[PDB]
Amino acid sequence: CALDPLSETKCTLKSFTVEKGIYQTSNFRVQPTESIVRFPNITNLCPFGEVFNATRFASVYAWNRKRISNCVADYSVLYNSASFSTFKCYGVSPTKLNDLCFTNVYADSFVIRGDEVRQIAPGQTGKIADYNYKLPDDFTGCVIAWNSNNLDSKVGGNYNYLYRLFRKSNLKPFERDISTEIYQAGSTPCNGVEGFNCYFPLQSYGFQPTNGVGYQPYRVVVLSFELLHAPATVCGPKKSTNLVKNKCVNFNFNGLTGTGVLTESNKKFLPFQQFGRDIADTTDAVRDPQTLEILDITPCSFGGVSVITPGTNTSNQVAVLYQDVNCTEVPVYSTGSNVFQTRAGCLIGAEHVNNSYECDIPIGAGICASYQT
Amino acid sequence: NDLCFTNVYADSFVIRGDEVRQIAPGQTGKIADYNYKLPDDFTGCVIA
Amino acid sequence: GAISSVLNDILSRLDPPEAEVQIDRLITGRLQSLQTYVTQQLIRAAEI
Amino acid sequence: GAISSVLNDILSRLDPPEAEVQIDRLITGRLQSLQTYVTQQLIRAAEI
Amino acid sequence: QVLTQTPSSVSAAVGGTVTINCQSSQSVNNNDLAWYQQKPGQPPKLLIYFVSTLPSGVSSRFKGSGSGTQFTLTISGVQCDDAATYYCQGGFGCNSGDCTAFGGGTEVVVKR
Amino acid sequence: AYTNSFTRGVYYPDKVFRSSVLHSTQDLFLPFFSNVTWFHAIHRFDNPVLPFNDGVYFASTEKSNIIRGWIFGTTLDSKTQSLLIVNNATNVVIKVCEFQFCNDPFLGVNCTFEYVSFKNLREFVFKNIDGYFKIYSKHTPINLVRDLPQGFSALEPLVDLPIGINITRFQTLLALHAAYYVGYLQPRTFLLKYNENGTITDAVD
Amino acid sequence: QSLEESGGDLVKPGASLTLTCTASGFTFSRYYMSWVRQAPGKGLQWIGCIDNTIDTTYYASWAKGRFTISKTSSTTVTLQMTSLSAADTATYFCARGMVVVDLWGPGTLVTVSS
Ligand SMILES: *[C@@H]1O[C@H](CO)[C@@H](O)[C@H](O)[C@H]1NC(C)=O
Ligand SMILES: *[C@@H]1O[C@H](CO)[C@@H](O)[C@H](O)[C@H]1NC(C)=O
Ligand SMILES: *[C@@H]1O[C@H](CO)[C@@H](O)[C@H](O)[C@H]1NC(C)=O
Ligand SMILES: *[C@@H]1O[C@H](CO)[C@@H](O)[C@H](O)[C@H]1NC(C)=O
Ligand SMILES: *[C@@H]1O[C@H](CO)[C@@H](O)[C@H](O)[C@H]1NC(C)=O
Ligand SMILES: *[C@@H]1O[C@H](CO)[C@@H](O)[C@H](O)[C@H]1NC(C)=O
Ligand SMILES: *[C@@H]1O[C@H](CO)[C@@H](O)[C@H](O)[C@H]1NC(C)=O
Repeated sequence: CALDPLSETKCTLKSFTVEKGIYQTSNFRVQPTESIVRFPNITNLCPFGEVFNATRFASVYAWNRKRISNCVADYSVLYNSASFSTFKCYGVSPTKLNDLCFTNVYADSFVIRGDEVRQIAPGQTGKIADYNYKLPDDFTGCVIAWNSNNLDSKVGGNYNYLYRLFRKSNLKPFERDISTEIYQAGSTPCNGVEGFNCYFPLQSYGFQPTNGVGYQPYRVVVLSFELLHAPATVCGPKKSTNLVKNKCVNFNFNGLTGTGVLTESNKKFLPFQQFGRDIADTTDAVRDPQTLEILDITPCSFGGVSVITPGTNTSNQVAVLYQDVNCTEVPVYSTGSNVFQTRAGCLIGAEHVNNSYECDIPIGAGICASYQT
Repeated sequence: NDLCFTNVYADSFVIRGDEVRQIAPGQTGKIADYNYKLPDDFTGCVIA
Repeated sequence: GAISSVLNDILSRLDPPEAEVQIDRLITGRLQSLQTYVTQQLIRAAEI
Repeated sequence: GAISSVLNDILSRLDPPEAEVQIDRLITGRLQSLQTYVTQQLIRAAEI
Repeated sequence: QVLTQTPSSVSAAVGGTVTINCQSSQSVNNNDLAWYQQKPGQPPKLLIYFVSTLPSGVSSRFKGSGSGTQFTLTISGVQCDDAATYYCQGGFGCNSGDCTAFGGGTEVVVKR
Repeated sequence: AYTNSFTRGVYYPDKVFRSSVLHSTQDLFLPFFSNVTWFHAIHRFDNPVLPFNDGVYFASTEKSNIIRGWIFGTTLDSKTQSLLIVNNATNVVIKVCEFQFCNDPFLGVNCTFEYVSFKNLREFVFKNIDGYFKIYSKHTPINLVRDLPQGFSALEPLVDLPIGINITRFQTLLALHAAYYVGYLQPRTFLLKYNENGTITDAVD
Repeated sequence: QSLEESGGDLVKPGASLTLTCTASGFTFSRYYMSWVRQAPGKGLQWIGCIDNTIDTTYYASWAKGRFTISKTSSTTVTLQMTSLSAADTATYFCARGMVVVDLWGPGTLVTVSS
């Protein structure tokens, strides 16, 4: 199937004999030549360590929240460590977080008990999920839970952290309620402090070291990320390499992680705008982080490949046609002696004739090729 | 008022004041262990 | 219904365990869109 | 393939995540039905 | 998996400070060492857990040091009522070296 | 006294550059052709407290820069943490500390976060979305002293400081030894018209 | 909060025996539990433990397959023994907790003799 263009035409046609004509066999896309990675240069070391290693984190209802910016996003060091019993990131995977790099990070920590770890997840129902903290049904982030018996739990009752046993309504995602106001049920007659069907919504948690796994201190830190439209300030420990211009390349500009060729851009970006887009919402520009310049991401050259041959009954000689590609970037065919260029594309294997004849194999753009002495 | 059940059983008896906690599920005592024992999976309301 | 509408944010940042299903959802949607486009274009080409 | 054909009945009896997934199945089915309707109408309108 | 109580026997005075060494063959799981004082004829009572954290309702005389493989207990003083064998309860990353283990006894005598 | 804000109040929804693109964005903007509260500061005349209501469009035209600060808090009277803005010649001051202020606080001629950065019309839009306090600006010159003229100058974002404190009330600071307009934002879809340079030359609501 | 054991008696070697510790004031569905033995002239050693989700799997290596632990109801947990030997004579305490324990029962001795 890939010995030569005639073999490819035979395979695609599913026949050992190929009639005279032009048959599309494959698509020729110029493969990337190298890899380039650019983002802000070693801005600062991230305090991610202080998120998990801090002495204390707040309760479930009044959960703390730290914001990560001007950081190095060293993620997989946390994944590799075996101390983290639960690391089921729902929106993403923790082994590839260093590859990408995001606009901002929220590292909010709240200690729930044991089996209630599964209660926090996109689209879950329970006590914590309804009354203390609900994660959005469309969640893109990690959940980093581990046993924390050695510090949080204490004998005789660890009542530091609390939770809302009764709430009048459900919880909107990422909403923190610290009202702690007495709630009435049934006929709601308790306008005072204490009354029938009237009790404090916050009953203290109980953690004892003599407790089972399902009812154990399980400290949880759930990182959250947002899609990259604004410039990204937290990006992982990746090696930055020199960019290339006018050369097709795999690029990772601030997490774009796409392929293409970077021509010079005559469009002027206003200083606040970072990224670019086309009429049809595809990336068509990018501001390189290190050097604040604009370089249009025109796509890597591609186009159909058509084998232009007479019948196998006539001859086994073929002439390929790289459609819509300038002949310079074709080599990235064995018969390189003669190369022709036309609006249809690089026509390799056929030699131009100044004379004109009736069309036999229609190439396109008003030129037709035939097999002739 | 928003839940439905196949059947409901009403069990009436007389106990003194301090024996009310015995009728509470997951409790021990003379009344709970020898007079009227309740399942730990009890789904209902106790009235006194 | 996929977490992202760009391939690269799915292929990166996800492990195949769930990247398979996310990519499958996106493939189904885009194949439905392309099928709609080619059917509409076939009707329009019959008209033309 | 959904739980029920009535959207309101899916909204009830279901917590919102399962509501999302079952309603997504129902939207896929009804959108397929509507695409079939508009495609058959495009073909029948080409015939007319 | 067996934890060695070195020395097996310890002698100390009322006003004399008490130290003991409990070595674990393998690393413990996230600082899960415990210590219990076993008076004769009765099950042991908790005195120190998670190496150094003090339970509620115990005297302020037991302090623990060490982590990983080596750990130690230090008691400031004895009121003659702490004559009991101490067992260092070694929690392990379970399914490796059993699931948890108990060491040998270490009773403290007071000379009067 | 009220006023008719013709078209102004349109800003760049996001830092994405689009060239010759009519990108319709649904976002909390200023509705077109809406009545606006007119306020006075000369002559006496003082400044009252106005609600926030998911964003306020503040357009103050000044000669000697009488406007000197902003207040954004649910209580803004030392009861709870409240955003505090003071614009000074030396630098720009943004605090969150609790301060007690009178009903008419005049200027002579715990803190959680901090930041340091009629020919004149300084347009501004303050909004709180996703816990983000976004500030925009525009300093286009105007030659009509009576009222803001017809036209369109877009607003460029300045600072995206994530305060994290809910804002429901709004107050302005002045100087004593000068009108200002206050609008409101509500969810309305628009159709921004981008230019070849990358500026939104026109828009329709 | 108290625990009490039962089932200690003289039994010939090679015969099965049932032990049981009962919880008073609390149910064996929140607080961790453990099963331990102490020979009269030998150190203390643990055998089995189960609470909350199925946790019976954790057993002593020397215990092997002749040791099983199961909770018949919420407040009582029973212990089943097989292949009794003279080296199995010890005092049986119902521990409360895997790595940390609060209080145990008085302890019922199970001597094995023929
Ligand atoms: C390092 O980082 C700074 C960040 O401002 C960047 O501008 C600069 O080019 C980088 N310099 C070197 C020597 O890598
Ligand atoms: C906490 O500190 C320890 C010190 O040994 C270190 O190994 C660990 O990585 C730190 N944790 C985090 C999350 O940085
Ligand atoms: C097959 O090739 C021969 C070459 O001589 C040509 O003359 C002939 O017309 C071809 N057959 C058909 C059916 O076109
Ligand atoms: C490259 O070929 C294309 C047609 O494929 C043509 O438009 C273009 O001018 C060529 N470039 C040069 C530099 O001749
Ligand atoms: C064909 O004519 C062109 C135009 O005059 C000339 O450049 C070329 O040399 C001629 N011959 C061939 C073989 O292309
Ligand atoms: C609001 O603005 C409209 C603009 O047409 C005006 O008719 C209306 O009277 C204004 N509301 C007032 C003055 O309260
Ligand atoms: C863009 O701005 C430049 C520089 O002020 C100006 O010359 C040009 O006319 C503007 N408009 C376009 C469409 O390029």
